Amino acid sequence: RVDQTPQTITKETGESLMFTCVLRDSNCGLSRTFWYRTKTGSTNEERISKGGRYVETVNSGSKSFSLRINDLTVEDSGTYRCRGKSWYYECPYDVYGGGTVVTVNS
Amino acid sequence: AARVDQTPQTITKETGESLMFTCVLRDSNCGLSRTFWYRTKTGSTNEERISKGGRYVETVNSGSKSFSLRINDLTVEDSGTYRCRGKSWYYECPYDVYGGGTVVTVNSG
Amino acid sequence: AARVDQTPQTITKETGESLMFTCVLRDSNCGLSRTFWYRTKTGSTNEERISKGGRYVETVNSGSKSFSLRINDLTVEDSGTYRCRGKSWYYECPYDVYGGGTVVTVNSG
Amino acid sequence: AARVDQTPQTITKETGESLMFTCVLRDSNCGLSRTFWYRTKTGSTNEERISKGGRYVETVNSGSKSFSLRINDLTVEDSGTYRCRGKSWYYECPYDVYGGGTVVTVNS
Amino acid sequence: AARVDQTPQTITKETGESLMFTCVLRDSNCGLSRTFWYRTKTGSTNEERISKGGRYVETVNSGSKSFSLRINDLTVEDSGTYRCRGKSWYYECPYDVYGGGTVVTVNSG
Amino acid sequence: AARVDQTPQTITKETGESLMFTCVLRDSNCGLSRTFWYRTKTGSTNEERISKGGRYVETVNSGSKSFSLRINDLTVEDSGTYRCRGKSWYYECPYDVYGGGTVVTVNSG
Repeated sequence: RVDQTPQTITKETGESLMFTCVLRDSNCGLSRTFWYRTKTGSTNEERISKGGRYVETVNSGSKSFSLRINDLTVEDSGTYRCRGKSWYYECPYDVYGGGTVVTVNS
Repeated sequence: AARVDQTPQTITKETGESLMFTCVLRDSNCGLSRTFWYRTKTGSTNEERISKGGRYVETVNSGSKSFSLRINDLTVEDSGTYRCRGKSWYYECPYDVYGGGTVVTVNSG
Repeated sequence: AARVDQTPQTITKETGESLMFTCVLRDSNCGLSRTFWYRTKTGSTNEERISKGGRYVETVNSGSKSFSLRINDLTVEDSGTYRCRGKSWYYECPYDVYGGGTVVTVNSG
Repeated sequence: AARVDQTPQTITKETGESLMFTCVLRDSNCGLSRTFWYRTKTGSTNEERISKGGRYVETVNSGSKSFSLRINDLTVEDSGTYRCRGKSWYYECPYDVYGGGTVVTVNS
Repeated sequence: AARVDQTPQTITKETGESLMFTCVLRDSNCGLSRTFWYRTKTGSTNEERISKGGRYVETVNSGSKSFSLRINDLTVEDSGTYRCRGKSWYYECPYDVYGGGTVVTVNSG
Repeated sequence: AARVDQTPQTITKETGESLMFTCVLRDSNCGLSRTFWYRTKTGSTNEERISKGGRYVETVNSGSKSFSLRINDLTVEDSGTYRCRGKSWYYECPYDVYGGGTVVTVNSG
C-alpha cells in the first residue's frame, strides 16, 4: 500500500540522504504523512518534526512524500519508517512503510 | 490516548522452531474488534497483510485485550519485521492503532 | 441531503380495517440497512417502537430503497402519529433519517 | 444516539412578518460543527439548501449547542416545511442528524 | 488465456436465508493456490476483503479447480457486489485473475 | 519547579476572527527548545498535535522565554481545549512541562 525506498543506506558523517514513500493500490490521495525513527538502543520509535536539517516534502500529484536529512552524524543511524493515514469517510486508510535501515560511518 | 504494546521488540531463532508475537491494547476503554498482522520480508518495500491459518496461528483474547500470532516450522526466508494492527469503527469508541513492530532474524545452526 | 418520503400523510379508518405506510430513502448513494417504526399515542411526550409480529407486518425492498408497515385489525387505541426511521452506521456511507410522519384516526361506526 | 430537537413544530404567519426556527443537539458528547437549513416547497418533496444572508439570518451558539434560522419579510411562497441539519466527520465524535421539521403557513 | 468463471450473476434473497457463489479457473494449466473473496457495500467504491468463519464459509476443491463462498443468515446489509480472486506466485506458472462479480439484493418480507 | 504559565484561560470568539495563546517558561534556568501545541475538540478522548502552517502560526521568543500560537479564520469546529508543551532533553537542564490549558468557544452571528 506504500513503497518505502531505499531499503538500506550507508553514509559518512556530514553528508545527506533522502527517503521516499509512494502510496500505491488505492483510490485515495495523500492526506496526513509522518516519519518515525528508531535509534540504536531506543525502546520506542520517535516521530520526526519538520524543520532545519529534517526536510519533509509531499507531492500530492504523484502520491509521494519524502524526508531529507542533512549533516548526518553517527547518532543518526537507525531505522526510519513512513506513515500515511486519512480519516476521510469515503476513502480512509492507515499504512506503514517497509522501512529503511541507515548506517552512518566516519 | 489509545495504544497497543507489541512484544518482543527483537527475536532471534533457528530454523524449524516457532516464535510468537503479542499485542495488548492499553489506555482505552474500548475492546478488541478487528485485528490484523503485517510483515515486511527482506527485499520488500511495503507491509503485507498475513492470512491466518496453517503455519500462521492467530489468537484473540477479548478478556485481556490481547491478540497473538504464532509461526511454526520457521525458515530462513521468514526473516523480517512483523507489526500488528487493531481497529474498531464503533461510533461510540472508534480507533485504529498499529504495533511498535518486531524484528525477526532466523538463522540455521 | 438525504431524507425519507413517508406516505400517506393522513389516514382515517374504521375499527377492524387495515392501513399501510411506506417510506423511501431518497437523495442518497447509500442503501437500506436498519429500518424501524415508531408510534406516539395521544397524550404522550414519548415514543414507543413497534415490534414486527402477527398484525404488525413489515416488508423491505432493498432494490427500490423502500420499506412499508401494515397494521391489521385496527382499533380506536391505534390512533396517533406514526413515523419511520432508516439508519446505517457503515463508516463509508452512514445516515440517520426519519419520516415526515402519518396521522392516524381510527373511528367506529 | 445523537439527535436534534427542532422547534417550533408549526408556524402560521401573515405576509411581511418574520419567523425563527431553532435546533439543539441532544444526547451527544460532541459539539456543533457544520450546520445547515433546508426547505421543501408545497407540492413536492424536492429540497433546496438555504444560503445565509439578506432575508435569511442564521446564528450558532456552540456554548448551548443551539443554532437558529430567521426569515424576514415572509411571503405566501415561503409556505412549506423547513428542516435543519447538524453533522461532524471527526472520527472521535462523528454524527449527521436532521431536525424533525417545521411546517410553515403564510397567509394574507 | 487464463480466467475465472464466477456464477451466478445475480442473486435475490430474503433475510435469514443463505446464498452461494462459485468460481472456476478455466483455460489454464495451473491449479488453485491462494483464493480470496471481496465485498462492496452499496454506496461505497472500495473493495473489502471477506474473512472466513461463522456465517462466511469458503471452500476449495483443487480437483475440479473450483472454490465457493456461502453466506448464511443473510441480512439487508449484505446487499452489494461480490467478486472472487485467484492468484499464484509459483515461478513456473503464475497468475492473478478476478471474477466477473455477483450483484446481491437482500429483501425482507 | 520548572513550570509554564498559559494565558488566557478562556476565549470566546465569532467565526472568521482570530485568537492567540501564549506560554512562558518560569522558575527555571533552562531556555526554550522544543515547543508544541495540542488540541482537544468537544467530545475529547484524544489530544491532537497542531502542525505549523496556514491558519496556525507559531512563534518562539527565546529572549523572553515565551512562545505563542495564533489561529486565523476561526470556525465553529475550532471550539475545544488548547494546551501547550515545552520540553528539552539537554543533559545540563532538561525539563518537560505542559500548559494550564485554554477553553475556546467559537460562535456565529
